[PDB]
Amino acid sequence: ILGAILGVVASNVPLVEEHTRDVAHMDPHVLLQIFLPVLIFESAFAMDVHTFMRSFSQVCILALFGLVVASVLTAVLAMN
Amino acid sequence: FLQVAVAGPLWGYAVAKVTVFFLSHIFNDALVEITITLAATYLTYYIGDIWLEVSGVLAVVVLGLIVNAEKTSISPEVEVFLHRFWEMLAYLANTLIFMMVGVVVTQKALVAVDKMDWFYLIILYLAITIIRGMVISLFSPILSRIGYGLTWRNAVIMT
Amino acid sequence: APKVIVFISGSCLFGAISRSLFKKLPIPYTVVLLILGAILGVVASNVPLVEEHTRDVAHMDPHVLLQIFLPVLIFESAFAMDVHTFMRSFSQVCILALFGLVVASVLTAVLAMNLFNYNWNFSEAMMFGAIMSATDPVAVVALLKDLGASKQLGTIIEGESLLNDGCAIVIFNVFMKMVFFPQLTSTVGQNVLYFLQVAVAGPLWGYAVAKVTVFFLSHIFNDALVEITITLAATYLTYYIGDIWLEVSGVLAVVVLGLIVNAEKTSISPEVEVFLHRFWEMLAYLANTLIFMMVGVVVTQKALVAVDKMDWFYLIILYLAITIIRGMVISLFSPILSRIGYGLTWRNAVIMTWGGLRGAVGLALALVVENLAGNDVIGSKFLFHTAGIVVLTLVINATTIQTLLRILGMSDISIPKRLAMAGAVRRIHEGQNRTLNMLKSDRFLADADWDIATAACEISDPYSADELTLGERKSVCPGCKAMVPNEPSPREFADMMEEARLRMLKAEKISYWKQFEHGMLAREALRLLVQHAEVAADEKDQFILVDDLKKSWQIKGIYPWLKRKLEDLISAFEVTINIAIVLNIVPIIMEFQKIEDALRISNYVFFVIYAIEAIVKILGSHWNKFDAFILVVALVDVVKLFRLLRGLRMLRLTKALIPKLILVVNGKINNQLSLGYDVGKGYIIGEEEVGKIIDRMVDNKKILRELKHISETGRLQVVKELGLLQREHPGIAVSVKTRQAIRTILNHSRETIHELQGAGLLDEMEAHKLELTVEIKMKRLMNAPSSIPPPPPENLLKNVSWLAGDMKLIDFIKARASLLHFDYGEVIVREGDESDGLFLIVSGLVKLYGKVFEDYLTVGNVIGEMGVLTKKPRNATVTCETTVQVYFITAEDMNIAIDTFTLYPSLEYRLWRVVAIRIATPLIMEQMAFQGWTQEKVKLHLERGYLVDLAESHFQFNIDATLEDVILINGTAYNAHTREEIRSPCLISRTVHKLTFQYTATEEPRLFVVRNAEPILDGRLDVDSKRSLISITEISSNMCL
Amino acid sequence: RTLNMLKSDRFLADADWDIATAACEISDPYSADELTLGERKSVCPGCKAMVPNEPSPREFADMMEEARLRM
Amino acid sequence: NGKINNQLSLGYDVGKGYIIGEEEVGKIIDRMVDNKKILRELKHISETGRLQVVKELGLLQREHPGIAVSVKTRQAIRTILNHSRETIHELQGAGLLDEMEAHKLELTVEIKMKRLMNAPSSIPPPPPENLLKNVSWLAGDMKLIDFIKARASLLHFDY
Amino acid sequence: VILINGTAYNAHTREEIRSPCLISRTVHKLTFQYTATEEPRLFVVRNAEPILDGRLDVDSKRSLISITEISSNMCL
Ligand SMILES: Nc1ncnc2c1ncn2[C@@H]1O[C@@H]2COP(=O)(O)O[C@H]2[C@H]1O
Repeated sequence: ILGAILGVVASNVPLVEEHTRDVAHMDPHVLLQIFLPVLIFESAFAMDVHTFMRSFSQVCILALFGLVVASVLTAVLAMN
Repeated sequence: FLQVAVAGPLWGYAVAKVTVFFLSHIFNDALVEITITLAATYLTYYIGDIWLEVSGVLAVVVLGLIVNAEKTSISPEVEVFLHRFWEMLAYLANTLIFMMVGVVVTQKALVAVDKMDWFYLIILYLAITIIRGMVISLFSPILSRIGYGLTWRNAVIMT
Repeated sequence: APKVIVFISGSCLFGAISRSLFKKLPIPYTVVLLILGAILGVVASNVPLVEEHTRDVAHMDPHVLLQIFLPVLIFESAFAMDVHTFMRSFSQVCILALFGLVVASVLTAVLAMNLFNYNWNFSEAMMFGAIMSATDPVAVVALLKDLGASKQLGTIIEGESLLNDGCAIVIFNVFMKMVFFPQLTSTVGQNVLYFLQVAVAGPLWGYAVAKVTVFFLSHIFNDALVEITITLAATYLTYYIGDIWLEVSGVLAVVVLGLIVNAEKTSISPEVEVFLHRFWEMLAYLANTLIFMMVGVVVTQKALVAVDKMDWFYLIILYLAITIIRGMVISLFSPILSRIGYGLTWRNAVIMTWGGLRGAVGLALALVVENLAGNDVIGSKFLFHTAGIVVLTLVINATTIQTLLRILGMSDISIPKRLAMAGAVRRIHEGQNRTLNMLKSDRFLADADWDIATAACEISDPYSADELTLGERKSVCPGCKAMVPNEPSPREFADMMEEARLRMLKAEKISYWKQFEHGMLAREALRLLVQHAEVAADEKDQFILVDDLKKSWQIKGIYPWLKRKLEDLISAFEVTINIAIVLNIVPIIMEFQKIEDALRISNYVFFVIYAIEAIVKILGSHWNKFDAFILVVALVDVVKLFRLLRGLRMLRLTKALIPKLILVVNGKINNQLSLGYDVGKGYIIGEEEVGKIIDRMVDNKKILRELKHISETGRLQVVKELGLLQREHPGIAVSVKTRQAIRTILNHSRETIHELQGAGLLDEMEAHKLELTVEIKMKRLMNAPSSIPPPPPENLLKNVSWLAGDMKLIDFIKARASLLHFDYGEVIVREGDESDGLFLIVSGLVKLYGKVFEDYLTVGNVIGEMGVLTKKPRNATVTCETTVQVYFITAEDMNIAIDTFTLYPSLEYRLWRVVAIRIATPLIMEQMAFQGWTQEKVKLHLERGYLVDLAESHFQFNIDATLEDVILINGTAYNAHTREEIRSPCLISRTVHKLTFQYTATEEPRLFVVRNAEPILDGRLDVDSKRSLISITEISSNMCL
Repeated sequence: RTLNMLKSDRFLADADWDIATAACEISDPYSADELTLGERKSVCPGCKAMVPNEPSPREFADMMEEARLRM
Repeated sequence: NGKINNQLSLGYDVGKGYIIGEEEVGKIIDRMVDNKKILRELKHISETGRLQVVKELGLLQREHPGIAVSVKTRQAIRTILNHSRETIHELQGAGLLDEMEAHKLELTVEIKMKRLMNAPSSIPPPPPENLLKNVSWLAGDMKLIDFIKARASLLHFDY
Repeated sequence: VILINGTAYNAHTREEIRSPCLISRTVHKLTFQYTATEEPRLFVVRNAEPILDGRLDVDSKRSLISITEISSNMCL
């Protein structure tokens, strides 16, 4: 909500337009290469790995195959 | 497909073993261990995604799981520092992503939106919840016959 | 695809390799980082992919380099400082850093102009001197902290380095604006205004944002990441807004902000505090590694293409002249710097001269000069000379400063430190041998390879005229190792007196450390106490004097005068009119189109003339008299229209802002009085402990009597001084005593939480929840009212220990009390009068004097309890020192109250419990002194006990194994052996099987026992209305199957 | 116990103890079940219930289950 | 050998935890259990479980000798270093050692613990001559060690 | 106090210590007796016990200077 308020202020005011233009209109690859390693490494590092590996088969089959079939179903839903 | 789905985790495993071996032989300097962890994460993702043309996300997944598995190779003060440091780094990344997303949504994405698009958003939310529930319900006969089966309450909470 | 990630992560890997491989070598890792940067730069000059990466990173913008790397380095230099020792020598560090930096920059500019063949003018040479003068010693500070004493020299060096870096970047920015980026002319008044703006509004902006950051950090509970991001964003926003938006020196702002945040570390949670220390250290390490790698790459790519043998000769002469100039600066300011509280010797001057290590700050300034100069040769010469001076200073000064600290005699380990380390190593070796002998006979770990175990568990001694001094120190001790009877000599008596004084001072230091580690003392009070102890130990055969301790709680200064003046100044409607004041204020800022909407309709008709003057002050002082002056000036209601609002706003806001200044002054007096109270309590508890352990240490009776006499005179003087300090400022003393009481209760509750966690009775998550609760309570205690008003004398009767919960007894005692007012009467209690009632002190400080026991009791202490309970003539004469107000409950009323209220725990039982605790603390403290018990631990162990009801025992008592200590309070008792009934109150010897009390003339001798502390814990709940208040009632832990 | 110790201290004796007891007030975070607790309280006739008796086979089974739970 | 070392360390820790827990719960069972018949039954089943786990751990020692010797050496070094750290904290808290010197000794024992973390996981079993040298009732007396070693008799009982 | 193998008489000598067990803390004194040769061992653990004066000695090369006689039991 605060980002939306700052964005409409930047759409009105030119100095906030300068700041959010230089930052929010960023390159995609630099956005991935900066923000994805931090989030992915913290998600992997905050895990309790003993209880994760004790139920690794169930988590693996659920995440992998449920993600595949949910992506397929969402694609069919979007197309239809 | 073989290159991505195999050499992602293999590259992550290799750099994770190298990082664990490097962290095991460091004594009485915390900052070396913290910078080794940070540079190992960023170099793993960059070299995997760009130089080796492989899935760098699975490499960081495998590297983080192995480093969290071998927490005994890190000193305990460095261990609790690394926990709080990666927590605040993820907090920084989430805050920056949400602020940038709000700015670009109300600057660019909100100029082309109709009442049909809002209706599609509502039906998309309902169908996403229904699809996730159907996925968990269809995989529930498989997921029940493991060492930790799913009840209906756990399935509802996961949905 | 950003190559900056490759260069940053490669620089981190190279820094890790440099730190790991150069642990043992005396060469710093920054020099080999520069060498690796040069190798990477020539590889990039050959190979095009490394050229791509180092082109995208090392050829960076100057302003982004400053705005990224300078706040981190400056904030870590300010935050790693020990701010108490920095502010104790702030004048010397300030004059040395400021004036020595100015004169060294001037001398380096003159040297550059006269020596260098490049035709630099005075502004470019002053930029060169500003870059060269900035010193960043970290290895010197680490070596001075590691090598025992001269910690104050290390703090002087670190504070001078921080202020020198800040002022160097300030004068560098001034002369860089004079040379490169503008060339604009200005008048003398604009130059004066610019100098005033920079050198004043830098620290003022830093102070303002630091106060805002501290106020924001004080009100954050149970989220660390918010505090860490608040610190980081405050630092970066302070530097950016100061440097860019306000056009002010942002470096001094970050210096002031870091010093204030390091000063108020109590507003941060301790886990967040240690995280912030390690996090800012890591950030400064990252910034240093990146700066050194980038500097090496750009030096070997751009700065090394224009360099001659004359330039190398100029580099060598520049290094020699820089060292000579710094030595001349320290020598010329040595007469000024000697006459401070910490003067400089010649060895400290030599260490400070040779400790001028050039760091990453000057390298960053040379980088921004070289990028600002463009294709001109001045930036190349600047970068080459700065890199050469950095390399030479790092290598030569680091290695020869280790050698010079060895040579000058400042690195030798002191004899008591060597003794303590050797004793600790011997104790660790004995404990390891006992653990090894225990483990060799274990069930499981019995067939282990014990040669490898003894090789691995081999922690050794770190330390592996003096002979004559040790010979004297060994001939001064003819102790248990040498059983030769003799008689003392006057030279031998003087040596014994000196040795006894040294042992007393050493044991006082041990007591101060014991107070700190369990926690009664603060850090600064402990530092002051051990400083006074070592000062007394060093000089002139004197003990720790009362005057140097008295300098801590002398509250007088600017703050009590300000408090008195503001309290003389003073004597939701007000909130509403203050809201109206601010709502009028913001139109004045908007005023200073339709002529601004008719000047916002004449300021909303002067806000309907201040809401008809707040309905004429809701139909109503001298404050209101000048408010009526503002009223009639508003009745006059374009210079007058502009002036009236500005005169209205501050004059109306003065009444609001005065009590906030009162609260600020009360907070400053609260801090100073807290320090004074902590120093006084530490000295009193240390003197009590060292008096309880002085009979074992001191053998000669005359020296024992002299030491006991001087110790008890010092103790009585400090006790009387603290009582008068309580009498001086009542509300602030009540606030600091309330804060200390809440902190003590919360610390003991946290100890109970850790005890119940470690005993297994509570799991880890629930113990973590309770620890979160008590930590939130402690941090909310940190931000407390510092001027808590004193309780009424009626409320002091409610919160006594011998009547706390019995409301009917409270009503009876409060109804039949008598508040007397003695003024220097000294006729409270006489030596032999009959008992006529109690005396509950509600004000003032009494003085006890009787059999020779001397003490100064205060508010809360009851006088007359022994005489009233035992029906005997009183013990000691109690006098009045400052207008004591007692609560005289008469003897007949006390007898009626004892006979009346007995269905509860009886009033006689409560009074006997209070006097039993008071008479039983010094006996247990005398017996268990050598086992390592403090007075607070002894009192808390005594508080668990209960008086034995002798009706069931029928005057025959048996000592079981459950009872840990038995103390007879009032009278005699026989036993099974019945050798002699015990005449005096004392602790019962634990060998005695039974006690046989006798019926005599009516005393009924009370005995006090403390049973030792005692996993099923079955409890019963009950459901209530709304099905949310379901709670366990009958916790038993004593059930059947 | 800490409050009763601190009320009779040399220094911290005139503090405002109402504010101290208000601040040091760490409370309980948690503020068919009735029949289950009734069984769990009828299974414990312990030191708070001093009634001599003799065991029953249903009582013996309940005592065995309670002893196993306590172990 | 490292993987078997980790699994055998987990098994030894589980067995030692159960044995020490059964010893403690047998020492505190007289107060908790009032009926003598149930007390005797619980003591009997507790002692049978304790004896079975003790025999299983002895056979586990007999299975892999070098790996068991390595994990017992690691546990012994860790126990001695933990008690030395407790002695350091005791000497610090009693005031006899200042904060910087206690920090130096804590740094030394932490460096020793982290070097213990990277240890040979297949330490060979000591010879039977070396087991006579490191007993508790003859440790330092070299002449007594020589006398007992000269006049010993190594027997080879087989069931 | 734990008597390891044998008997001892009390100062009250109500009944001599029959079995190896924890000798009670209430007993003032023990009177071990000479009998058929066992010589009954009693095991005692004394409670643990700040001046700590020690003597060094300078050796060759003036680097191995170390304290030898840590005593903590001296006179003035
Ligand atoms: N050594 C002491 N310690 C604490 N309080 C004392 C001591 N001596 C006297 N008092 C107090 O001073 C009072 C003087 O008269 P009482 O003997 O009636 O009761 C006495 C106690 O309350």
